[PDB]
Amino acid sequence: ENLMQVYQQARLSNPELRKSAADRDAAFEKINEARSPLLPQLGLGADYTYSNGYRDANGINSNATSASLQLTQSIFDMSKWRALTLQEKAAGIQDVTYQTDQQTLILNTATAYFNVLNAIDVLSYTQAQKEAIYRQLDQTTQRFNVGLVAITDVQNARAQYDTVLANEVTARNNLDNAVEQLRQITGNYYPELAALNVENFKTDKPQPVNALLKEAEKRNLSLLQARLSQDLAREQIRQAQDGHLPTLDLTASTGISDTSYSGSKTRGAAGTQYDDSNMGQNKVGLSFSLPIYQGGMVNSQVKQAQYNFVGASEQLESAHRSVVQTVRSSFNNINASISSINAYKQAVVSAQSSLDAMEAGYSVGTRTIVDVLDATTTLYNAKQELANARYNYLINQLNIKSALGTLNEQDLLALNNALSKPVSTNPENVAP
Amino acid sequence: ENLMQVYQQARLSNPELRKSAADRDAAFEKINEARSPLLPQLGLGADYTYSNGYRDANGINSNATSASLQLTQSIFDMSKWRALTLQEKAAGIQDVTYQTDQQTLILNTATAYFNVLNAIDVLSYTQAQKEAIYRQLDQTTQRFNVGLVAITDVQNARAQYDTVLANEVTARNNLDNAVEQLRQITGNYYPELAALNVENFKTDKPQPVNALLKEAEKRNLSLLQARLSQDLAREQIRQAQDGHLPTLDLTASTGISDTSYSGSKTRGAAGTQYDDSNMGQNKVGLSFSLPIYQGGMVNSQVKQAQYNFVGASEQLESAHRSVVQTVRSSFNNINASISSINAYKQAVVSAQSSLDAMEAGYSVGTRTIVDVLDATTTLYNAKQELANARYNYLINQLNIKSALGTLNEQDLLALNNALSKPVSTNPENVAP
Amino acid sequence: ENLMQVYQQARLSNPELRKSAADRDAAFEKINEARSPLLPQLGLGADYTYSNGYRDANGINSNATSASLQLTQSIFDMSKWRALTLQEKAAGIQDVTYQTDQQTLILNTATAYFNVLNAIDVLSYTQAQKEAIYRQLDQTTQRFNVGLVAITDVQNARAQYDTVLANEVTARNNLDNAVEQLRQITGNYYPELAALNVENFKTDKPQPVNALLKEAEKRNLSLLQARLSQDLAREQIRQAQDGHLPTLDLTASTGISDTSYSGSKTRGAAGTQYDDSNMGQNKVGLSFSLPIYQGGMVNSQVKQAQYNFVGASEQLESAHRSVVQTVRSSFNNINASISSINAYKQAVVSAQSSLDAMEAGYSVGTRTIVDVLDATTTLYNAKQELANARYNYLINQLNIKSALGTLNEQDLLALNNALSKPVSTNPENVAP
Amino acid sequence: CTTVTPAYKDNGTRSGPCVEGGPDNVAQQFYDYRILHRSNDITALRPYLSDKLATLLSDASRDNNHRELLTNDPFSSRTTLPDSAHVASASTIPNRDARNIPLRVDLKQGDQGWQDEVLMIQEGQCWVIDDVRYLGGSVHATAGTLRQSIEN
Amino acid sequence: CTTVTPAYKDNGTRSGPCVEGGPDNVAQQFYDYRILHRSNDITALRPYLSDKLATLLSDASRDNNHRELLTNDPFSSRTTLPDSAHVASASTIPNRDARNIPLRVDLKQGDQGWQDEVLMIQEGQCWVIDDVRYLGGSVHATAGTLRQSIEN
Amino acid sequence: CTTVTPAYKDNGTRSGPCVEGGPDNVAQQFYDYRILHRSNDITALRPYLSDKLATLLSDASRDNNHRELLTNDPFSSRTTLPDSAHVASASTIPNRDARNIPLRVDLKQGDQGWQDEVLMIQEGQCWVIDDVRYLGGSVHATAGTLRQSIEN
Repeated sequence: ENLMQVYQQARLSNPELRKSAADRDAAFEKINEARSPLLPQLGLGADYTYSNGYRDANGINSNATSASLQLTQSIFDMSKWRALTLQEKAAGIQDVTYQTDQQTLILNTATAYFNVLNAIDVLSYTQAQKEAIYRQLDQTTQRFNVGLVAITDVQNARAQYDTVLANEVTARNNLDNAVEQLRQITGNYYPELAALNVENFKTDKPQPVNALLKEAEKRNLSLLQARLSQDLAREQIRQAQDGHLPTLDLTASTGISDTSYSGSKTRGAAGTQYDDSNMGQNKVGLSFSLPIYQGGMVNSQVKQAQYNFVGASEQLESAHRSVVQTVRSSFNNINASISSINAYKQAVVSAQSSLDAMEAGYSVGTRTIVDVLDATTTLYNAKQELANARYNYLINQLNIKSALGTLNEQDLLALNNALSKPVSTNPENVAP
Repeated sequence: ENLMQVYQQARLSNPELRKSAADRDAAFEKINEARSPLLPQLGLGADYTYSNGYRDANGINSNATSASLQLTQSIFDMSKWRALTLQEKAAGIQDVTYQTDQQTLILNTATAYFNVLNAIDVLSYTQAQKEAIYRQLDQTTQRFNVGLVAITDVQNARAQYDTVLANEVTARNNLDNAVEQLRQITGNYYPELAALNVENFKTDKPQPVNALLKEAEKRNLSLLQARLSQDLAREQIRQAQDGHLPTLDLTASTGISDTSYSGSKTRGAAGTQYDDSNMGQNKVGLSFSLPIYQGGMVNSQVKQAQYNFVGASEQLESAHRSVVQTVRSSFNNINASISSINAYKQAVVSAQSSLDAMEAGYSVGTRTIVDVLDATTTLYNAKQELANARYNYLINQLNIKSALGTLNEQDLLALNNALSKPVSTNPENVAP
Repeated sequence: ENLMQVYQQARLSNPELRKSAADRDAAFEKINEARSPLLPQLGLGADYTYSNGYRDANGINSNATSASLQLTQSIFDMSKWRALTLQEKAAGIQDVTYQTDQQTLILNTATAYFNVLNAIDVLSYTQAQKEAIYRQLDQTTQRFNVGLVAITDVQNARAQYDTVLANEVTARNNLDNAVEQLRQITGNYYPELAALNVENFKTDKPQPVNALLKEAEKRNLSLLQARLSQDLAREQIRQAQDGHLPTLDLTASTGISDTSYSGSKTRGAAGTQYDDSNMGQNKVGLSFSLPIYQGGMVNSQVKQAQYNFVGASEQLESAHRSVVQTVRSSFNNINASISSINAYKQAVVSAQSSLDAMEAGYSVGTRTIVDVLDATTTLYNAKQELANARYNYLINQLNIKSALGTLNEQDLLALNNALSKPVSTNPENVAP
Repeated sequence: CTTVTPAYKDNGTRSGPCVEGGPDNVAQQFYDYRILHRSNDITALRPYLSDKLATLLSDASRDNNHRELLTNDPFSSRTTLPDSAHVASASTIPNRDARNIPLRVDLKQGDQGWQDEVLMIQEGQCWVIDDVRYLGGSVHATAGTLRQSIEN
Repeated sequence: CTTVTPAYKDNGTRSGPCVEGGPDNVAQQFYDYRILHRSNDITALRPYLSDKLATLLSDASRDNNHRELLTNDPFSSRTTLPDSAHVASASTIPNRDARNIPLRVDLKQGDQGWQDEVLMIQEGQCWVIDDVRYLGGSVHATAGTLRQSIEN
Repeated sequence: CTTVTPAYKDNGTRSGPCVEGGPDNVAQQFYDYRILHRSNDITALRPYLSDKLATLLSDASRDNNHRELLTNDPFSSRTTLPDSAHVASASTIPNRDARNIPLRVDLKQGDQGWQDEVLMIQEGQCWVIDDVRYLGGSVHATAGTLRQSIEN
């Protein structure tokens, strides 16, 4: 399993991008609900009411049952259109947030993948350190048994051996935790991963910070989100200001009513004013409403919206400054990493020379096995440091590409050419 | 003052748990407000209106005073029942949050209590180092006075002494800040705590990670909260779908009215059509309402609720993965802590052997007082490291118990058996 | 450019205090909207409706056009006054938040200003170290070429030189990042900054912690904000309890109506009951409404408000405890800073004495150039540490001033008297 | 009217046969199959395991270490099959951006209930069951979920 | 109608006697007692002071270090007793999950005011005084609250 | 009726002359002047440049390094002057606590358009131009904003 397959699996089963996608879908679906008031509304409603007279209308009772089908529809109301536009802009900013989440997922899976290799190298170094320290302790015990040193030296050697045993346990647990983090981020267990290739790995100079700034000015996700938020704030100003405008609706209604009268007074000489009525009305009409002075209300709302727009502009400026600073820092990090890579490579060469010196002396007869074991420990430490620096450089490339807002799986595909050989991640298998 | 009494005092007076309890009580009280609309609603309302005619109704004036007592009650509206169920589920999740707050309070008080002891040990070691360094500086000054070394050695010794003095001041301030944090947690000042017992302290192997995972599956608080949130999301889907159904209400009213007429046209030959009326009604009625197509509205709301449910399911899956990772990490943490304890114990033994050798050499005549002072300093450092490791092991046991969502004072009772010897906390009393 | 001008420029153009100022202004402006319902509300509305009869009213059609002007005004409604008071208190707490933002801006600009000087000192030390290490490597290469050491020593020296080169690159990037952070805070590029003056710098013991606590109790911003929040919670209790009171409104209206009848049965023997009417009404009236039992409603809301008040009181107590702990910590921090300043000064003196010894030995003829180069490197390291400690002491003084809530530019004026000599901040200038 | 655009593109790569669809529908069908045939054999359940529960169960059976787990019951918290099952309700699923949907199933033996929980994933174009987490007191054996029980 | 079960169980362990109850009520009673008499003694104020203020003030009196503070006015920000007091209202306390209730009592001497602050705690079943925060300009002496003033 | 008191006090120190005011208004008059006279000279544009773009541009011209940038166009993302300009509206600015207002200016040449962006700052009592950030594809030259293009 290399980085490409790991990321392909992670993109599928990861319960952090699915939630953002669902939130995006809900925000996009809200457009229909925002547009719903514009569409015609209609309903049906029936009722039945019995009334009993009192005082002057003594002995008068009525029973009226009504059923009305109503259909209302607006004609000119800018508030609904403004709300629809606001919902559209909110959906856009939510989509921008989802894109940002995708970029963070890519970065997270890359970092979690490289942590496992770093832990593997650390454990491999710790195993050699343990072997060398155990041989040193055995040497000290032999010298004491023959008799050349005091008991304090033996106690110190045993203390150092116990310390290295604890360090080995800590490194093993670190590897286990790294594998568990990878499983948490991918929802799968990986028993073997692709490791770095020494020959295929080359470090290239980054493009000038001027081009980086030029691309990040117009392609960064945070800047686009801030600009869209400012546009939404302006639309909010306009929607709040639209409270001065009048409104106009049209209604239609078909109503059927059935009324019956009873009581002592009705059962008399009323003749025509007290009779059961079977009424039917197909009411159709318009309605116009123009609000006038309502205290502060709309004026205060406009002032508040203007202040909110000012705040949004300040947020946009702050976002631009932060983006510029982030781009500059991420550009400097790459050069720092290149220098660190060169230094660690030279240190590895020196450690190899020292190990060869110890081996030659041991073969000739001027050295012991403990010396070559310590040289091997130092060489392993240098190798681990160099590998960690290389992984840091590879991560810094992705950080540079993410600062510009142009991170996608093509970068991972390009990076995948440096991972060639498989290595197991079982702590017992790598170091029994 | 051992751990149990400190925890009891902290539970009694802590302005972080009281706010959580108040929020829980408010959430539980909201059930009554949510259920109130189901209960009958009655009111009383009176008014008086004077009307003056115009145009065709010239010289016509009326004065009408009305007073009505109304009582309305919803017969069938399941939206209110769904809201009541939603409020109940919210109260349940708030209670789960309160339980989590209790657990974190226990963890915090234990951490602070052990931090104070760690600070005490560090201060003791620092003052031992101060004594050794002062004796070394005096030795160097004497050697210069008789004349055996250059002035640079004296300057270096004075620099070491000043650095040690600054370190002592820093350690004293650290102890003071630890006591201040304990007071902040518990709202009380403790000039006396209980120290660890070395004879009664033993390290026991933890149970297999499989049993821990089995318990944490069904017993963890975060998982229960996520499951309850998903259930609430399902209830929200049902509440959104409830909008399709019709509604039915029952109304009753008792009203009195008194109307009088005056004006030029009133004082005419109307006879029976323009007179003062003392009218009274006892109305009882039923109302039924069936909403029909309203644009998207309810359909879009149902889709939004379904998307929210999908998001809640994603949250539940993420919570489960995080819980599993946390339990595994804590198990590995305690496993490493055991080995750290063993290594530090061996280091303490070696340091004691070195100190005994130095003391024997000083007694015989081959060593000076500075050597045994440095040996005592090293022994004190080893003792402090071992004690800190023991406190870390106890806190890791508490973390193991907390990750399964089964933390309570019964674990503090078990920890209390290892705290026997009282110790003062005043910096001057323990460190003159 | 000293600290005062930097702070003035930062206060002028900082896109994080303007946002808070705009938010505070909006909160203050919302008072008008809150008071708006109290003021009279008047409007104008017209409509036109055509009705067609059915069933018993067969062949009856009507056309009615109405136009009304309405003016309503609440005579007694305590809820609006309660809302106005609530808005006022919210504006007050927002103003307190703005003051806190001003204080944190002052602190941030001070820290970012001192970071640049620290970076300059580190870069100078690294340049000296690079010179010394390069000379050592050249000496080793000369020794090998003549033939005195094995190749392993040459490899080790080259490795150390490469490590020093990487360290120099890192220090240069750190200085660049510090300058970029200053630019982000202040929105300007500063190519020259006033440096610390050692003649005018002195350390003074602060006032006793009792006086600090006495001032901070009645002057801290967080405590005032918490107290105002508790008062707002009490006002919320009263506003929720105000639901029992009745309400009184005054209404006036002037309306005209034109109605016409036609269709069939109108053109009959009705005579006057079926005729076009031009009605005009000048209505004036009152409206009294007294709510009665509504299920739980108001009682449950009152209980909820009381629970919220309890929570606010707990928050106030927690804030007081945190403030006390912060003041104590700051006092101890400044004491430790002075104690560390003394030790670093002594270390600088010792390093200077060692360098003078090395230089005298080199002049006489007992030492090489590499020894005096290493002595200069050590002296530079000590100088950098002392300067960093001095900057930390100044920042601690500012922190103590801020903990009392009395931070303003007058303290920056006092700090400015210790910054006399300007230094360029170009990495190429200070270290080609 | 507008229609939402699914965030994901494929969400697929399904190998074995699978049932029509519906998360609650698929879980109820699985439990009905379990109750109807009292064999609880793995190979007849293949259209219900996803792509990895099948191979994990096959390798566990061939490993000769989990015989007691497999014989009693692998898919429930109790060694004996239940009497009735009621799978929780999920009211449809829009588009195709939905995986990891767990449902709390309520199983009833003779006047007993355990309320287990099953995971469900899309993995292609249908809905499929995975994991199962033994959410009941007196757990059958091993630990936690079935995958945690049979994983190495 | 349902009720809310209190989160806590005991919230007690009270030793000395106390006034009936009511935070604002108890504060008003304390400030009425302090003005009705003009002695400002400690032993007769035990029902109001809770459990730690009483012993702390007794030890402070026995210490003979805070005589000047204990004489003039330990419970107020001014060395002289006020002409009138008005304790901020608190409309009842539901159930028993409520401690640390701070109140800003408004005191008034001759054409002056300081608006000090006091604390209410339950400690059993009554309400009792704590701290007193000295929230007036030109405070009496020492520092901050009474406890910070007299603690060692 | 009440009024809001501005949080700031000075927001000033303007040296050079400046136009009446209005952020969108000033940004529109700047483009109107630039199209009206096809010279595009920095000496007569001083009322629009704020206080630092003026000196920065003067020193860039005197530096003899940015001849190509200063020749074609320094204020737009395209090497040639636009055909029409439209400044994004801002419905007035209350009080004086407002600087750093960015406006997305929509330029249109022959059947094209790139939608640059400018900055409005107060610096005294009026509104003046700043930055200009080249928010369009196929950027003219250098990098990002004009200030980053001409800074050292």
